[PDB]
Amino acid sequence: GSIPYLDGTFYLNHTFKKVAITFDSSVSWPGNDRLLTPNEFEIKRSVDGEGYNVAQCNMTKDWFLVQMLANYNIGYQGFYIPESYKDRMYSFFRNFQPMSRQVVDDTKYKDYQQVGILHQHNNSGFVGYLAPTMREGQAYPANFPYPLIGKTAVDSITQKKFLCDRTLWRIPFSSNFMSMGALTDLGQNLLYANSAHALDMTFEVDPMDEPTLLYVLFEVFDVVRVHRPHRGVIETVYLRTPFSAGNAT
Amino acid sequence: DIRGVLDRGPTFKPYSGTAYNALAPKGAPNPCEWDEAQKTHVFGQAPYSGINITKEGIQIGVEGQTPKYADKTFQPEPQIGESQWYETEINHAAGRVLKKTTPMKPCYGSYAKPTNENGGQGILVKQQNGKLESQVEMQFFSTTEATAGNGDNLTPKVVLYSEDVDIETPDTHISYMPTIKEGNSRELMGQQSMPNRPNYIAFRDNFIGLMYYNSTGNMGVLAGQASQLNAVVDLQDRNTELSYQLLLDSIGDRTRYFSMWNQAVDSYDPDVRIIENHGTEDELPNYCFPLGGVINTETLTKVKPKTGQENGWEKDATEFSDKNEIRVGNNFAMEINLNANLWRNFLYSNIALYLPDKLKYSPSNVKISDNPNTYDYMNKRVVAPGLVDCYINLGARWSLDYMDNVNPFNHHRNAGLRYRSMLLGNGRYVPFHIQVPQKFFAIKNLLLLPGSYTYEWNFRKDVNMVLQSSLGNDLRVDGASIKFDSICLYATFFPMAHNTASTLEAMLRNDTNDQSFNDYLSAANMLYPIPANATNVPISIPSRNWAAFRGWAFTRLKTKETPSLGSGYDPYYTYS
Amino acid sequence: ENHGTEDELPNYCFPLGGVINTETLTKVKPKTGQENGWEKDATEFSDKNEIRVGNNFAMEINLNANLWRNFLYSNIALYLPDKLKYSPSNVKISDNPNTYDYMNKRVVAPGLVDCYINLGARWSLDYMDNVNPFNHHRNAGLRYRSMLLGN
Amino acid sequence: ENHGTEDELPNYCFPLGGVINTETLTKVKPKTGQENGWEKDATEFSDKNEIRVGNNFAMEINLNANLWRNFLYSNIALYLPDKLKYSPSNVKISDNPNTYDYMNKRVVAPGLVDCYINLGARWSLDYMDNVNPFNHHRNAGLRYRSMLLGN
Amino acid sequence: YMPTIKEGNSRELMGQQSMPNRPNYIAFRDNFIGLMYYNSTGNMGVLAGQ
Ligand SMILES: [Ca+2]
Ligand SMILES: [Ca+2]
Repeated sequence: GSIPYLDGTFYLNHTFKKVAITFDSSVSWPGNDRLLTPNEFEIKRSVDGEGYNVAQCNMTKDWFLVQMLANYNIGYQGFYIPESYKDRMYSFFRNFQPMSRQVVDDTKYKDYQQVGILHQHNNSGFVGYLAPTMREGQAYPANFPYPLIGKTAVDSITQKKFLCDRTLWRIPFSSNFMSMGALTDLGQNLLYANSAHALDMTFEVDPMDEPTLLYVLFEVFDVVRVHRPHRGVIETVYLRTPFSAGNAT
Repeated sequence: DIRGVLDRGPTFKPYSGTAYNALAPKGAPNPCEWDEAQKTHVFGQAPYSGINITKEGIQIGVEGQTPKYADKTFQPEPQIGESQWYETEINHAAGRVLKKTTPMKPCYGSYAKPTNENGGQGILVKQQNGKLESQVEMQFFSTTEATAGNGDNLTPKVVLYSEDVDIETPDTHISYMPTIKEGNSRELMGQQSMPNRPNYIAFRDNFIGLMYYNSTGNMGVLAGQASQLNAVVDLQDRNTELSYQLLLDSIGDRTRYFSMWNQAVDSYDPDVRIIENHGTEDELPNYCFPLGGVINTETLTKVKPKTGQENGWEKDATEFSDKNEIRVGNNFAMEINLNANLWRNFLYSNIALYLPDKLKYSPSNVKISDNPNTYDYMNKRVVAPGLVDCYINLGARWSLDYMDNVNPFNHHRNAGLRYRSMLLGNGRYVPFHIQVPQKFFAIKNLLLLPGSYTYEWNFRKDVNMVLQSSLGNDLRVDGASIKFDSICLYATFFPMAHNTASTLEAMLRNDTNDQSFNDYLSAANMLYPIPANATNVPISIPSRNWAAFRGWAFTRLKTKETPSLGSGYDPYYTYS
Repeated sequence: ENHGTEDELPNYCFPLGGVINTETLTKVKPKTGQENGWEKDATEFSDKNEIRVGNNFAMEINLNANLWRNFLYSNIALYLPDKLKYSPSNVKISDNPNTYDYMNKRVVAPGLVDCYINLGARWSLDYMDNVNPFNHHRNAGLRYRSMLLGN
Repeated sequence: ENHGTEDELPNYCFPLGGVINTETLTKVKPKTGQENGWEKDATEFSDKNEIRVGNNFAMEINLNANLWRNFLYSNIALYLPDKLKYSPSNVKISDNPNTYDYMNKRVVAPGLVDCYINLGARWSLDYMDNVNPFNHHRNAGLRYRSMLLGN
Repeated sequence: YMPTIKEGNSRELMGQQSMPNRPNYIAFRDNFIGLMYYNSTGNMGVLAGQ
């Protein structure tokens, strides 16, 4: 089938739960108490007490702000639909879908009765039995699913989630999560270019029953220079920083 | 930022059609039994096959050598029958049936809650000791000719389990009632059902009506902490919401949807307002054949030539059975017309129902309401499909005369409306949590500077204003409700460097760098009344100055759909 | 562009009343005393009760294939070159091949274009390559200009 | 995005010949000189005629629901995760869970996804979130690149 | 649907029912992905002065 690692067809972004980053194992990098939560970016809440969801979904406000900033420099002066030419096929805003629904509350509805698949006989007398084969059975009032509307509705609870495929999650290495140029202001500061550091990242994701892979792209500078001093001769020089790879006399 | 509890009322139905036994023919009844002049009659079906029948029930298997019988609570299920298409002989059939206490409804759209995990429905009752015990009776039937004789053998042939469910219909209604007289009787077997009209409900676009604008009674306040000098002054005729709509249209695209501000644009279908009627493509017929291929066969016997007789045709059954089945001629088949029916259903469902009320007529033998705003009245009227059939204004791009002045946004294909309704879920009780923007022009883009301010506002709790409703039911009557729980205010600060921010403040406090703001609509609004069947409206304006005018812009509205902004609560506004 | 049709499930009709092949029966109750004894009971139930044994009558039809077949015959097969059609029988027809009547009363067998031609292949019939594709009844512009004058 | 279907009217199918339940009848003319009573007549009318009494016989079918159900079963229910299907009976099947044969011969109950799931609710089935949505036959690009090579 | 596991032709076998196979396209990828080796030190390409 389609290989996401090659042709860019991703469908699992909606299963991350939180991310934490630390330089030198003791200094957190949201920096200097920026975010609403103290030490990490929270990308989805199940149970909220203080109301941090946005867009009628389950995405913390923050993460929404971080993505909008890092993709369109939008968010410090109110949110609005970005222009068409700045919103490509693989962008973030084109591929956001919030969804919600209601279901029966078993613990509260006093007549709840779990019925499996083997014993649901709606549309009974004019359709096959657990197969697309010939019709069977007699006609009879149905017993599934519980009504949710009308004057005899049942009690219910609500579930919310979101879907966001075809795009990567982004975190820019700037001071204020903006795109002010290719070479960021924090990639030049003396502290991050005249010493060394150790990096620790911690992801928390929802579980799946199959071995999986976590895909990380460190955005770096990769440059080639080409020189042609004579007839039929060509020399090249490669640079890739920070993750250097090359010889040194 | 707002949270709370919303109750959309018992007239919320977001889907066309129904959801139970939708495939059943709209006239077929349920297995029932009733009373006549006093004896009882029974009508029903028996699909299940068995092995042997005794007075304990119907055997369904052997456990060792001991027979095992049916479990009278959920045994033979309504959806299990035979499997081979070609009919065979069965001698020990069983089935279910409803007692005579339960009212009779058509199969179409009939529901009854389950009462035990296995999946059976039957009203449990109290025993003498505190306990709930089911009550299902058994009734046996034998062949008429067998009883028309002597009870030498007289073995039963069919077994019926009779019960009594708590039947109910949540979304359909009766479209034909043969007899007013109540109770179970022979006549009521003829009734027919049809589904209720779809009806969405949601918050409006951009949360119009949730905040109080242009009402000097409850004007908002934004002021210096110690000055107590209001900075927002609003007149009673500076319409604000429409201006925001126009501005949003002008500065950017509009067809796209942004969920955060509930930003979806109301719109009608481009093919419902105007009826492009090309007819249908039905050159070929579209028959339908018998499940078995052919069912009118006849019996025949193999015959072989004789020898020395020039015709001696003689019988022969040494290898071929004497009786074989064969069909002569073509096979039985019935006809339909597909595209005509599809087009006719579309026309009836999308145009015929939404006609002006003056063409419909009240039904017969069915009780109806009186407030012509209630959902009940809007739903139980009937309209003859002859007004708009598959042959109206053929070959013409045209719109019906009646449907011209009828609002086309009150509909069930208003994509914005259905999107906003689905965005809250399909239930009836919704805990909601939303964010609401700010639209006043003098503080829409104002850039504040260090200090302490007081900021206070007002919100509506009326249900006719803040919730739309594709039809118009006066939602105050229909029991809708909305209760606020808590509010919070959010703000975002650019992390600007300290000295640069100080310089910016110092430059921006010089009185030559004040701020200027202009409304987008930028006009004064006046409404005048027009009585019924009028034709001429004169208006006047007394002498005054006219410097720096710009022009006129007019339109026309129905009075039934225009609230009385300027007071806390307008009890005479029943539409939505 | 021929993907075929999606017809995994059958689409059966059903008798107007729900069942029409019933048969008569008489109520019987277990005779007390002797085991396996039964006797006629008519004190409360009529001697004529109608019951159906087994499934109910129903006829089968295929929907998606029929729709696609109708579309294919209507919008392509008719517009084939005149050299493939053949004159009808026992019906008077014109002789001027440019008339409306001649174009109308000629018949063309559906077998030339059915729901099984070039399955799965994005293709156009060689016959229709050299026939004007704008002389058609789906030409949106022509339809609009015709409706503008009236009907 | 399940809005239900528009089926406010019944769609019937009538007998091929118009009516099939005819019955025989015989002409009759009023007897004169009695103010009542009648008599037979065979001077001009054949004594055998066929006539139907009451309406004609027709069967019913709900149309839109069948199409919606076909689409729903064909484009979703098959692609469910393999842990919800049960192997068939009396059919030899492969055992390698990647072959086309095994992916084809597993069966799945329609009741899992019918015309009434999450009614009126814009939602996506949980079982289908973590299943690749680009492996499909409505994947337009794949279908195009497949038809380009031929059929 | 196979009513009986027997072989040959018998009365029961008349009841079986058929059903179509699932559709399944096969073609080259997008942009001919995978048709040329990249980023593999085993089979690195060469473009160089003769
Ligand atoms: Ca016969
Ligand atoms: Ca015979």
